[PDB]
Amino acid sequence: VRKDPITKEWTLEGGALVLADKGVCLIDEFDKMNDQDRTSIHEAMEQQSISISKAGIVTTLQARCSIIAAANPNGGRYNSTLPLAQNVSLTEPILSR
Amino acid sequence: CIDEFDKMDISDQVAIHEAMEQQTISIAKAGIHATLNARTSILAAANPVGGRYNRKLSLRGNLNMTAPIMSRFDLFFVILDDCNEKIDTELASHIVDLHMKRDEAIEPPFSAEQLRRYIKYARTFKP
Amino acid sequence: DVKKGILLQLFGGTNKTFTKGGRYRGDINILLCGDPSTSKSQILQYVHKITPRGVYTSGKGSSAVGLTAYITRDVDTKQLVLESGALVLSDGGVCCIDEFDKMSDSTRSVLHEVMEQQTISIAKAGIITTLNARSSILASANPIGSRYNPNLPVTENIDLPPPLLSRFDLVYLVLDKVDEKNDRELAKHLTNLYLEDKPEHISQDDVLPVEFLTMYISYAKEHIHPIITEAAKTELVRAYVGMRKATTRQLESMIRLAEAHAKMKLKNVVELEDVQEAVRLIRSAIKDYATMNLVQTGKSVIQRKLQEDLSREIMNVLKDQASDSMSFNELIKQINEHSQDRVESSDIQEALSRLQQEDKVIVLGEGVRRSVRLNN
Amino acid sequence: LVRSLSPGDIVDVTGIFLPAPYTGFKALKAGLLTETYLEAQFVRQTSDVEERVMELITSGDVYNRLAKSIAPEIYGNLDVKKALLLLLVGGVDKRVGDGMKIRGDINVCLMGDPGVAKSQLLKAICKISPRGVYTTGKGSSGVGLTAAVMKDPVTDEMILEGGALVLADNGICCIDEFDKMDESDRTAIHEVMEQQTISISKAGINTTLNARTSILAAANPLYGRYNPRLSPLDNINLPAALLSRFDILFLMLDIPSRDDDEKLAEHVTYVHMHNKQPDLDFTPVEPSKMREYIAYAKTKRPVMSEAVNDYVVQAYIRLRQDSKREMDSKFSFGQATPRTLLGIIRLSQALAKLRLADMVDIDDVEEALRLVRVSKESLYQ
Repeated sequence: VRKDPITKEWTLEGGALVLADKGVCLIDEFDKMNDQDRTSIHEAMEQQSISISKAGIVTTLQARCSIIAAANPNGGRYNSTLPLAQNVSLTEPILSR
Repeated sequence: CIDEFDKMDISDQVAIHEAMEQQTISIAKAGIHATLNARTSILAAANPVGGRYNRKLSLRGNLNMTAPIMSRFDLFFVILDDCNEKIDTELASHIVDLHMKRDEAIEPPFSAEQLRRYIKYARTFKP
Repeated sequence: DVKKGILLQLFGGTNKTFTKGGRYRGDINILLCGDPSTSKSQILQYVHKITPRGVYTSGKGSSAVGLTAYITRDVDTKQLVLESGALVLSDGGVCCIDEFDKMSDSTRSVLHEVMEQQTISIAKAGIITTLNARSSILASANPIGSRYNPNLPVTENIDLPPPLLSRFDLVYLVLDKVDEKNDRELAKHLTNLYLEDKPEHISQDDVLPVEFLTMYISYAKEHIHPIITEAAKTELVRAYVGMRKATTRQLESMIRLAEAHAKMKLKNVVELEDVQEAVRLIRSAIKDYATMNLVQTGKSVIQRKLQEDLSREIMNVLKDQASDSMSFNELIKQINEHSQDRVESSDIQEALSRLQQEDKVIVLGEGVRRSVRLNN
Repeated sequence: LVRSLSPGDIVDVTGIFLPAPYTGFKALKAGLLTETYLEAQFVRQTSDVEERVMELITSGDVYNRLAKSIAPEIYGNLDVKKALLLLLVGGVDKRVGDGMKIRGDINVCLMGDPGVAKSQLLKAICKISPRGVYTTGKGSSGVGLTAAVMKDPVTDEMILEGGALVLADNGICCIDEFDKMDESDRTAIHEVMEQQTISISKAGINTTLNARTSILAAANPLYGRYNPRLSPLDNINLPAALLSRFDILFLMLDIPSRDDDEKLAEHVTYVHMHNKQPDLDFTPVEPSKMREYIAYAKTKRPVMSEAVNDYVVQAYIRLRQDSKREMDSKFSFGQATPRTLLGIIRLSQALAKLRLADMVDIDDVEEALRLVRVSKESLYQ
């Protein structure tokens, strides 16, 4: 929730998830995702609900979206015979999700 | 014709996306959220990493920067300069004459205005 | 030779519109550096004095905008009014730039446009346009030293982008050998006046024109249009050949410049002669280069050398590891160990990063640098 | 009569003094006042006194005597004072034949902190010096030094009202908190080291004023004080570009010393204890008659011996030579740039004028040197 373009009353907006609640969340290049987001992702995947405490407003939206993700094996197509978790960047805890 | 994409540093790679994508122009300053499609040819450029690094070094990563947007590029002509002082001489002459204000008979096999006109023609055809 | 190269800058080049475009004008951009108090200021003073359209500016007293398009509120009519910044004004004549090395990075972004284009395109704000400003560039700089110090890469020792560097037409480098034996003489000159306190007999006895100069300059400007014909061509080439044996622009320079020389002496065609000194003058910064570079350092033995040994070792410790990973530590260890060309563990870290990121290497951990697999 | 006038002018004006009706806040006026005005019709911009000088002269040692006689109020630092003397004296400038001029004047830096009451000196000079002006950084605004074009009354209109430099020009200008003056100030000053030069292109000002002032700079070292572990120019915040301009940088640093501190302590006890500090025996010079003798000396315009010229040269080579032989840091500042030379030239040129000279004897030179070596190198203690 942030100040709108210049002057209007300050509008609380969702990430794609709450938007896609019960819909579907389509994203790619998580390797390209800032941890700032990454926490959000883990949070939803875990709780399936998005809590928001700022500024004054404190809530939890419920995003029911299913996760669909395209990603880039770190560098080379097949990074390694090494397990994919090795063969790719993203964190296994998230991955197990 | 975007010179020195290098000076993009890290901000334009963001741009390449829509650019390479729909050339949609996504704008929300929140004044509005508006995607402006575009279609524009890419006449593009950058320097190699260390000067002309490309010789032993692999182009990819000898070019470096464009990350995936790299993958968005259909063609590439690598330019390196080795003197055939034959050739060196050649261009040398070429230049010189050019530098000589006159007389340059540098004239295109086809007339240029004629060209642009023709260009109009070629667009018309749809192979 | 300074005073000379300048003099040419006064006579500089000749404008050529081609059929259309063309328009190399006569422009020549000279830069000069050295130990400070060189009078390096004083000159800019003199030229600025002479130059009808010239303007003198300080580094950092500046940014890319003040040179153009203030677009201020007129406020006389309570209007907004487009105000030519410094450069548009300076179109014609020359520009006097203090503290070039010190200019804001935002600033001088301007320059590349100017220098190359010789014009300026402002799409900004209410009106989008490309305005032409054609003017000569005289820039002053202080090596970091501020004495650039012996050896070093000079090209380093000057700081600046080696490209933007390369852009400047005339690269003048000033230095002091402590001719004893000079200081004496200089001190005689200097020590004069003295007498007279009321300004009199500055350089006497020596022959010099005064205002006749100004006029002469004017006329020569107006009435002269030199053309080099064929003569120059051959030697001219052989020169720049020896040079690259360096850049084309060097040639280009040589062209415009010599054109000033024969412009002086009122030659409508060039002697193949007078190109000699024309080269020589370039050979001066080179003769000032005695006592591009970036790449040179950066090739093995510099960076190619660097990464080469790097990979080499990586391969080695792999082999000796039964192919297991090389450690960050052992890496750093053998790499400073074979000692010689001094691979600093930071530099090590950097090049390593390069190969890995180049997928010329594949490795990881905090204090754990495993090995690579270069697939590329 | 229009256009004849310029700011920072000392002029005798002749005009009939005429009122024009005005008052303050309406609730503020009994009536009628006049608020008045002035009108301008016309503008005008060594006999037995040599005796008064001769009192000083005949005593001799006028350089040291007077040296002492400057601000005797403070204990110590006869060297700096001696400098201040020449600072007050100046000379001889020059013009080049075309001609270009060369100042012509002294530029003094006073380093060190906190104490010295270093300012106290500045107060002194600005007091004694006619056309001296005491200022501080935040302090005197840039527009304090610069002139605004602002209408003036009675006559008309859009008046360039100058300050500081323009105000005190042909006479010294005193700067305090010199570190705190920020930047725009720093620029201008950097420029006015061209002497005779201030230029305002802003808006309704195309004019370039001539400032003849002399400059005295009091600043505190980078906090807190002169880290000896900090190199020179490390402990010193300022750019050499300006430092290059500064002719005399007196760096005043304090290492406590039992013995002398006794001495100074006594001075300070005697006065206040006495209003009069100097006793047994020093005759300090009345800044009045002092100023007189100064006037008389200022007339001299000495000329240099070729020999002094030569020694000067040799020494100068020695100077640049050792200065660079120093090479990297500590120590320093190098390089003894020509301006070092030129400066010393003006310096001896002044010392001579204390002799009233025209001779410019080599001793005056060697003195200027001793002074020079003296200014810095205090870093070694």
